[PDB]
Amino acid sequence: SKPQPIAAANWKSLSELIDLFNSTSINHDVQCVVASTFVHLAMTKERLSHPKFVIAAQNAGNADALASLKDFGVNWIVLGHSERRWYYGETNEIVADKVAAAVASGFMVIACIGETLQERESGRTAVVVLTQIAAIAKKLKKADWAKVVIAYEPVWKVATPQQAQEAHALIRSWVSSKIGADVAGELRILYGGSVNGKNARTLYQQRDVNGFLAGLKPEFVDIIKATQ
Repeated sequence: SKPQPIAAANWKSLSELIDLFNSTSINHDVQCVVASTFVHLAMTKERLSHPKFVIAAQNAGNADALASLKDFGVNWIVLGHSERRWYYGETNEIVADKVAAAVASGFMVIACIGETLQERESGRTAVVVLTQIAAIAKKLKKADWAKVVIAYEPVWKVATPQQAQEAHALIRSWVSSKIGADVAGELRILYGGSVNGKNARTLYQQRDVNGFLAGLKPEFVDIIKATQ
């Protein structure tokens, strides 16, 4: 019914955290991901050895830099996370372009979308979120969607499970309509706010939730276990 879940931790202590993740027996099917800054990438890669985990880069937008990461053995990347948009100035189209370059360079990509508090209050959740994803889809081919993962982050405190499902359902309906129902069915849509052990498990029960993009904290263990 659901595709393979993903549990991803986004860096923004570390040694002790890696030791914990390494000692953790994971008894179900789930791709774990640790996303890391450049300066911490080499340490994480040498210390993290759990075979159900992969290392991810963050925010690379240059082709040579993409090439070096691959050559170094990094195959995943996270792009378009909320602060890149609201602080750093990365427009829908800048994020779209980074996503397409990463795909052409042989990356699996977690691409982030989400609306602000004011967008949500004024009832513009759907137009904003779907405008973000349309910008990404414009630079991809259908076959590229095998390499893409979507994280929904409510930039506005956890979303109720119903609030989170509404937003996930809206995304999957647009993907099914615009890209194909085969693509929609296989796509991982991760929940990107909010998450602790307890609420994670409850959120995972929703029909259109396929995992989490969460913080690099000890509680990540519990969010991995929540993906069933």
